[PDB]
Amino acid sequence: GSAKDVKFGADARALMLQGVDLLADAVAVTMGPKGRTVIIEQSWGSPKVTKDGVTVAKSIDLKDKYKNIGAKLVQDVANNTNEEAGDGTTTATVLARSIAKEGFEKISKGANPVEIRRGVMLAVDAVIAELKKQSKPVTTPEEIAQVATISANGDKEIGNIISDAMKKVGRKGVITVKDGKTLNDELEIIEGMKFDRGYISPYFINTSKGQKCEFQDAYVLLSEKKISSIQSIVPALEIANAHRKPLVIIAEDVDGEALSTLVLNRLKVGLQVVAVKAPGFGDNRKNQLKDMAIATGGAVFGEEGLTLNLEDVQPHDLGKVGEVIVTKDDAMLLKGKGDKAQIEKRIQEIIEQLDVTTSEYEKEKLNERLAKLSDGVAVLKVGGTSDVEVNEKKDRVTDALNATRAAVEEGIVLGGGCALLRCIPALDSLTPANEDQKIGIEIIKRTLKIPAMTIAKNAGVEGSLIVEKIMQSSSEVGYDAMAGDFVNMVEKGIIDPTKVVRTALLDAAGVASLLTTAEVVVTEIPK
Amino acid sequence: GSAKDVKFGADARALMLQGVDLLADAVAVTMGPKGRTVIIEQSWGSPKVTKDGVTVAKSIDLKDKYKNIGAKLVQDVANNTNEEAGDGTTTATVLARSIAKEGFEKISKGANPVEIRRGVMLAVDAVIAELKKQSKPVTTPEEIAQVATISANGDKEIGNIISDAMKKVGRKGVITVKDGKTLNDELEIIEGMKFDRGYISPYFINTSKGQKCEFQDAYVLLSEKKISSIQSIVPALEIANAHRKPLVIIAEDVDGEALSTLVLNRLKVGLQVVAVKAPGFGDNRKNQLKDMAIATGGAVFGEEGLTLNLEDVQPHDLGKVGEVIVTKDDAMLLKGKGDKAQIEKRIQEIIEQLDVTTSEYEKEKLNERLAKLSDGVAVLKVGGTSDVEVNEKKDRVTDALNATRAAVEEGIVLGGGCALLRCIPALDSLTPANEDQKIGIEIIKRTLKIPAMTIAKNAGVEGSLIVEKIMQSSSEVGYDAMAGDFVNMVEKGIIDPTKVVRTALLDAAGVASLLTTAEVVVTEIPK
Amino acid sequence: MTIAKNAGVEGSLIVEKIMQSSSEVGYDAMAGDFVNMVEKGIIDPTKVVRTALLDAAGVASLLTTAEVVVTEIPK
Ligand SMILES: Nc1ncnc2c1ncn2[C@@H]1O[C@H](COP(=O)(O)OP(=O)(O)OP(=O)(O)O)[C@@H](O)[C@H]1O
Ligand SMILES: Nc1ncnc2c1ncn2[C@@H]1O[C@H](COP(=O)(O)OP(=O)(O)OP(=O)(O)O)[C@@H](O)[C@H]1O
Ligand SMILES: [K+]
Ligand SMILES: [K+]
Ligand SMILES: [Mg+2]
Ligand SMILES: [Mg+2]
Repeated sequence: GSAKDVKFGADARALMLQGVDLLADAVAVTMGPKGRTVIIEQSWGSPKVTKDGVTVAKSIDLKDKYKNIGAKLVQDVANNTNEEAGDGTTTATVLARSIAKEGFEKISKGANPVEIRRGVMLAVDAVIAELKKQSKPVTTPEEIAQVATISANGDKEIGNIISDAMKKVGRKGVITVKDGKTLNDELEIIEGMKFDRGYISPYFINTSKGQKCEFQDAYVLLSEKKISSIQSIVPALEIANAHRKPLVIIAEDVDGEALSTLVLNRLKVGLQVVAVKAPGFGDNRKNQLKDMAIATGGAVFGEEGLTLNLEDVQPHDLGKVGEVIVTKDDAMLLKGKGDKAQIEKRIQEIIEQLDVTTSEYEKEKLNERLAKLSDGVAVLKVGGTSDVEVNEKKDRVTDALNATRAAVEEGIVLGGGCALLRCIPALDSLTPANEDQKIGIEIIKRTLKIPAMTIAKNAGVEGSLIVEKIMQSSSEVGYDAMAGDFVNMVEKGIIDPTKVVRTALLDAAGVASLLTTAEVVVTEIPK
Repeated sequence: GSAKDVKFGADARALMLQGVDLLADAVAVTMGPKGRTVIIEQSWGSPKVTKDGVTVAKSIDLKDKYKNIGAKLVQDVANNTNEEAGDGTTTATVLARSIAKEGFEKISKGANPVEIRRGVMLAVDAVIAELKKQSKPVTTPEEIAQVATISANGDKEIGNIISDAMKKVGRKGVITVKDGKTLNDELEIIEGMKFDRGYISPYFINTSKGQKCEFQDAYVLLSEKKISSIQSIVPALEIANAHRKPLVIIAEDVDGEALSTLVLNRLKVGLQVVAVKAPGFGDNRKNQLKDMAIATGGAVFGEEGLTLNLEDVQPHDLGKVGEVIVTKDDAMLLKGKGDKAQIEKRIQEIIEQLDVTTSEYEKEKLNERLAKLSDGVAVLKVGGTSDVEVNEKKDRVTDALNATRAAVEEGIVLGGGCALLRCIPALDSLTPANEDQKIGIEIIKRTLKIPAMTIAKNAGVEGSLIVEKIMQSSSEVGYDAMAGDFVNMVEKGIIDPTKVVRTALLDAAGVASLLTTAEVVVTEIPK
Repeated sequence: MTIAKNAGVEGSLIVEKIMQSSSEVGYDAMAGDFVNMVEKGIIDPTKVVRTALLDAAGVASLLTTAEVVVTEIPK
């Protein structure tokens, strides 16, 4: 209903291209090992310093609405590349700018831009097939460290710590990046089963040094219900006292009367016992209690289906652990004595539940729970001096984690834009259906040299000469922009994940070739 | 109430024609196989790229209120054409602009524009009769694929997938378009009775690979009331246990004591049973449960009228399914053992209820029930790399389904604007009553060349020469604007639904010939 | 580079191939081919080339010594 302004043809296309060019010019200065950073003003507090392409793209919106349409479309390109790959957003931005520019240049009266877009998509399918032919799988941890080093802007300590994390918790294990309070990066490996619920009352401490509850070879009592009565807690304590064995009660809550009994027996006679709340929220509580029961070889009490009561407790429905550590804010069970076969069947149940979930929230819960059963999790604390430096480093650590996961998934290709340069002869063998598809294939052929050219231009050299020498060279040779030398790139560890490259190219090509079919732009009149 | 500006005669008509011309110029760039796209800025997020004429029309409003009146009238033309036919909105827009322009040019002191409008409508009736004479019914699935391909801007894959859907679920079956998460379009055929209610308890899972409940040759217990007591659930379980047969309960809800009994008997002794909530939200829920009762051969318990009781359940009161899958979010019943004549009677009851339906929302529910009872539904998932591409493609897929349904309903004619071109000799034989009616007939006669001329102009050639060559050629010969050649259009599959053509012409003609009768325009003074 | 740029090709690649070529080989920008320039008659007067270089170098290298610019305030 609002009044609109309608622009036609080449003027509207040039305004949208101005928006695309401004955003991609801001993004392109961050590409490669000699890329620079972008400072983005925040409404609150300190500005943000970043080398991340989608972060730069998302922070830019233009007053002119025709320019802002092109800026929003390349924002979509960078966001989609970040969503499905976690890396390569700058490459996708510069590819999208190249395709938009070449498509806008090739529009005349006789051109059919929809068929040009068909030719563009056919060329991208050919390039993706050639990239999959060129890809090789990751086999060594050295390749892992090289991928993580390249994706972290040449930082070898980040690559080494990510490779160590994947050596310790597995290549598909749970790795989590968070803030460090020190100057240096730290890797913490959380083994066993550790959850973020501490002890319930501050009267179960037997070790002064950490103000912590310390037991070894202890019974574990699992409860899906709150333990508030005498009759629901006394027989388990009788079993624990008749065996001279410590007891760890993991329940929904132990409050009031059972808590009073526990603290009275702990303080007066010296009964070894501790009470921890049940981690989780809702069905995750029941799932994690069940998993602790399989891992310790115990049984969950007070449940919906089997309905085991806390009055008839046996010595065989209490789990056994080799060590338990309880602190103020967390607890951890170590060396659970559960049946190993039941642990493997529960793990397979977790994997088959992963295979049918797609909400990306309970998927992370299932990954957490699988990691707790199998090998533990890894936490990378990112060190630094200030919050701005820590955040800038965490962007690259997240990029390197995502790229390493991608390289474990789909393999590796040559870095430095060389993998798209070696796909040009695949395009040279295509037979286009008509002239418009030939135009589209040639657009993609010219666009394939753009990442290597941008990396070389950011290094202060003539990018066209670098790309020409790479093309004239043997297939293993490419430009090391950091060293400024033509090297064997696999031997020097300058490699990229295949999935990142194909994702960036496909995401750029679809949106940019849709944009180049436009003839009329309708905007709202700014009030 | 507010202050008004009043304009008279030719100046007001010129301003209204400026509004009409602006909207039609924006819409007309999208017409034909060489049409281009329009980018519409959205208030939120990404802009919308479209080739749909009514979408372009509805997005344009003008600050000048005199121009905005003409813009809203051609918006009405496009919206009415989309509501009746679902396609041909660009054709309707350009026809309306042509009629408005010719009628505005033919207004003098002695002219009677109301009688000119009467001549216009008489000419349109003659053209519609000639179109119905020229129409031929659709007999082959090849014609289905050709219609869907033409309506989807030459996309042969969309035509093939729509033809496959109409092969599998019928030409009058239920076909729904939704988003795909992949690159490519997918066709999913849902057969039998599948509804979006999963299991009530996770403990019913007996197949871990899909985390789902799988049963073969199972009893079905259907209740219109909630099952919550022991006595309402025990006898059916006793019948299921005595017959050595799985039980599937479909109820309003299963909670409380009955759910506890179900999960206890499932976990302890391994009783084959599963409980599912009933689909629907009222009378539709009762109708769907009744439909499942006829489909499986069972009876609905706890209904309002017959009032069957869950205490006295007979084995013949339970339906029989050959197979059933219950997942987390859906359930599906396969090979029900209901009486075929009862299923037929229910089907005719549903068809006659459709015949007496006047809401178009209950029509969807009745068609869904008919599809679940007879042939199943088809889901077209539209693929793409981004939301803007997916939305642009879904516009064309929806257009192709609407055009294919229209072609099934009322037949086909020559595409490319040639069907209206061949109706000119029908206008050449009319005898007008007076000079004003002769003017109106001649307006329609000039207007009948506009769609072919616009299609040829978008292809970059001289439209008038193309139209003259078509009119001088044989009746089967038209212009392939994609190939740029004069061809046999039926043989080349360039065809249109007759309903779309006549709807576009009638909807354009009524509004534009009403608009050309205006002498005074009253607008509000802009505040 | 400027002659190659005006011909619609990439000037740096052209200059690189000329510098990698034999001393008689240069780029016919009208035909878009690497040719023998004396045989094809693409030749220049020596005086014109040296005059253009000297007259550009003197003024431009004097201009690049400037720290302060004084202009009149526009009325
Ligand atoms: N020493 C190097 N020599 C040549 N190319 C290199 C070198 N180090 C990294 N590269 C290349 O630089 C690219 C990485 O650039 P950068 O990380 O700045 O952008 P991106 O991955 O496209 O985007 P973003 O990280 O912002 O999401 C990859 O193609 C990588 O192979
Ligand atoms: N190859 C072709 N040669 C000639 N005419 C063609 C060809 N393909 C399609 N057409 C014609 O183009 C017209 C379809 O144009 P288009 O779908 O852009 O507009 P529309 O149906 O009027 O409106 P909308 O789809 O926006 O609601 C039909 O008349 C169809 O017969
Ligand atoms: K970057
Ligand atoms: K159209
Ligand atoms: Mg990167
Ligand atoms: Mg159409």
